[PDB]
Amino acid sequence: LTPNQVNDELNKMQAFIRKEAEEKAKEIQLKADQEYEIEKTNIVRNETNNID
Amino acid sequence: MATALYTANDFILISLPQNAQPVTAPGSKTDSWFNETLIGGRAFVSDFKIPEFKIGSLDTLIVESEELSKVDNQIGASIGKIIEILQGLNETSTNAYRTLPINNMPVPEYLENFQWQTRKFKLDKSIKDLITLISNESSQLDADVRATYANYNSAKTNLAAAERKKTGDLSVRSLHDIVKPEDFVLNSEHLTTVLVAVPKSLKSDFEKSYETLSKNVVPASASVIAEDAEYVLFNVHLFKKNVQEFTTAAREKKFIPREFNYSEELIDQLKKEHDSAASLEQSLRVQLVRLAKTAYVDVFINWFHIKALRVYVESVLRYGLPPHFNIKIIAVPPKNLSKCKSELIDAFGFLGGNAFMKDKKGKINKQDTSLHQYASLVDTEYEPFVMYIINL
Amino acid sequence: LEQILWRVLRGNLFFKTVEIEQKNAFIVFSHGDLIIKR
Repeated sequence: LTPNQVNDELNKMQAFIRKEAEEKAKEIQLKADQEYEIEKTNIVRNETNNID
Repeated sequence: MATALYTANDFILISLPQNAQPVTAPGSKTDSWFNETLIGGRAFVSDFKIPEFKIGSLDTLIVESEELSKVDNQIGASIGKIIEILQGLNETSTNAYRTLPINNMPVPEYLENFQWQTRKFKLDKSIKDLITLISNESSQLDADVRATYANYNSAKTNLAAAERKKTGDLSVRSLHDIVKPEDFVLNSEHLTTVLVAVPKSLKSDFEKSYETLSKNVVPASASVIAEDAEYVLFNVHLFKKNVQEFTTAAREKKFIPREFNYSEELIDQLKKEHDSAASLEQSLRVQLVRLAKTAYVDVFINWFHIKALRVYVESVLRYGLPPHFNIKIIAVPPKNLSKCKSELIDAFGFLGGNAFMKDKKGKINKQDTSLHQYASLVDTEYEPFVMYIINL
Repeated sequence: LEQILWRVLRGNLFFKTVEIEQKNAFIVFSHGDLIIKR
């Protein structure tokens, strides 16, 4: 029934709302280059094997 | 409070941000407010901060907080079970193993120097696998001491079963420790051995009626070869066919007949069973003492690391922004946690909110429901900041 | 009591608001987009 608890709750909810999106974007940006590098290596390996 | 706390000091784990201040001292640090503004001026503050772990989202932090609270309660019950198992052996009194140095260092010095140091843990992995591995290691350590105590109870039950065959009332006991080659002859089918248990008052009636008790008896056998606390043991030699008439006259005489046969394997197995049960219980107690001590130490270290990780996860989940906070452990004296809990809760109660703060002191636990634990999955007490009650 | 149960079972990760209606009470909560299941 106090405004300071709602202001502190919104002030924590904003930082948690930003930290969740940053925590997801760091994971997706961490995995995407490794997956693209793995597929880019495998396709070149299969193409070199077919060429030989 | 605690089931294993007799004369041990109490500690309160509190967590707050690095930019917070109390309500009874504006413009002062929390360390100076805890040291100087403490109740009675004897409040001891120690470092309890640890390194931050990788967090993916709040959904994994809520499940890690609930699993950290359930693993903290299971580790707290497993520490009290190993403490009660070690106290039941008579190896630790009510003023030892609760107020002495554990891990080769004191509780305040080891708790102040606890900076997330482990020998099987890492700082780059998930905290859920470390908390589940610590809870599984503490549960296996308590289960090993419980299995050793159950094996010691089975060895004590085997020794108590061998104690009834070793001596006592002549109803199930057989003579296997006072047998000789001059009182029981079983080398031929003509003569045999029959035991007759008679009372102290009926000794003259059994000695006088021993010749008329059955036909084909051996005289001069009325002697006290064994003695009990409710009857006397006598030896009588006769044929196998006269055992029915001697047992019928012994049952009609109000005597107690004993069925015994001359055999060395029965006395050898009867003595070897009591010797193997006594050696098995004697080895099981010595193994259960060291297993209970090592399981108590590993359950204490795993309970401390699980309590620090649960306090950091509860402070990070309850606090939100910023990600870093000031987490420390305050050492309080015995019978003084109510004033420090009411002063710390009243001073730090305005940080969370004015509608969720209430006056409370100490830690009151119950058998129907453990209160004052700060559970995030079950119904319990809640405060504006992170507050944990630990009773040693 | 719902705000006390939500604060005791979820911490300070929600909003406590009340609106008068015609009786009924208008409530509104705020949280993350990935915590809709919890």
